[PDB]
Amino acid sequence: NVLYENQKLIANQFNSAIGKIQDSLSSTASALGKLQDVVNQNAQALNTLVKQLSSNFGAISSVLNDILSRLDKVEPDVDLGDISGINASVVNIQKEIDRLNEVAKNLNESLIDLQE
Amino acid sequence: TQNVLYENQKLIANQFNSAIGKIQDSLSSTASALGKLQDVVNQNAQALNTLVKQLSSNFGAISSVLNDILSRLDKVEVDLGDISGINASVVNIQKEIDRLNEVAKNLNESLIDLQE
Amino acid sequence: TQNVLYENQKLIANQFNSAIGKIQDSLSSTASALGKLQDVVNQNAQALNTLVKQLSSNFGAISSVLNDILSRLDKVEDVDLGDISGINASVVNIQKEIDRLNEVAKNLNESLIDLQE
Ligand SMILES: [Zn+2]
Ligand SMILES: [Zn+2]
Ligand SMILES: [Zn+2]
Ligand SMILES: [Zn+2]
Repeated sequence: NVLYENQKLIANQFNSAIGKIQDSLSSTASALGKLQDVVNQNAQALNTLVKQLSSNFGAISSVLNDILSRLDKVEPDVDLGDISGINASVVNIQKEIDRLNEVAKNLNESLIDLQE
Repeated sequence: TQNVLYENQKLIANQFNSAIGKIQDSLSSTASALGKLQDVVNQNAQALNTLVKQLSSNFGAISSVLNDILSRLDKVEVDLGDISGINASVVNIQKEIDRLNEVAKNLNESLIDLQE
Repeated sequence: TQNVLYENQKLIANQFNSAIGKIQDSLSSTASALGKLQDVVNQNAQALNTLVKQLSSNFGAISSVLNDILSRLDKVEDVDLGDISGINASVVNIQKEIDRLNEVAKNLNESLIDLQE
């Protein structure tokens, strides 16, 4: 009687819910991907900056020690801080992003096609 | 003797409405975490970009002073690396954070009021 | 007819328990990914702050050496530079949201539907 109408309702609601969860999972995956990419770029930008900063300080302290050695001849050593141990680590969540997209596609096999 | 089926329907509906509730909470927490990650990633991107610009300014000022000192020293008796190309990109996932918060609210329309 | 109804109820319960299972796995993977992001964002933020401090130290030492060279050259015959110590990288705290996700992942077990025969 009404039991059948209730079963149709549950199934429809449940299939609606899953559809929305699928969309939510795929958006989560997207958001975690864009974070992964930008976090890693920013890590690499920092690590490139560090290497080029070490290079610049190496060149500066060389020139300064020359100038001080020339002032010695005309009239103790300049040692700048080492900033090459500083490193930005990268993040690897590609496994979790894949898993989210997998479950998003897998949830199609969780839908209800009731017996007419 | 259709009592078992109606009590099963009531169980399914309660369990479902419970589950969706928990998911709605999980979706909101996700959206929150992505929002805080977006804010901090973007602040840290800017901090790096502000550093890089004021570092190019400083090295400019140094190389100027060094060239003046080397000319002075010749009369009594350098070019260093550019890092302005180093730039931290920013992230835009406010679209995906929206879509999570939308689906969290929209799941209220997936809930079940059983008929009787 | 009441056979079809019962078999439909079984189907609904098995699909539902299926779906929830997959979602639990998805919530755990989300929590993982936010955890690894939080750790790496925070390590990067500290690396930048440690770089800023050591850089301000190096520029202090350079401008000191340059001012001495300029005073020597004036005796044979302060001009300083930009402050960066102000620059600071914030840290992120989402351990509350990660905890909640794993909480909800476990709590969904109480939403499942049991062997009724
Ligand atoms: Zn969809
Ligand atoms: Zn000497
Ligand atoms: Zn934001
Ligand atoms: Zn030159």
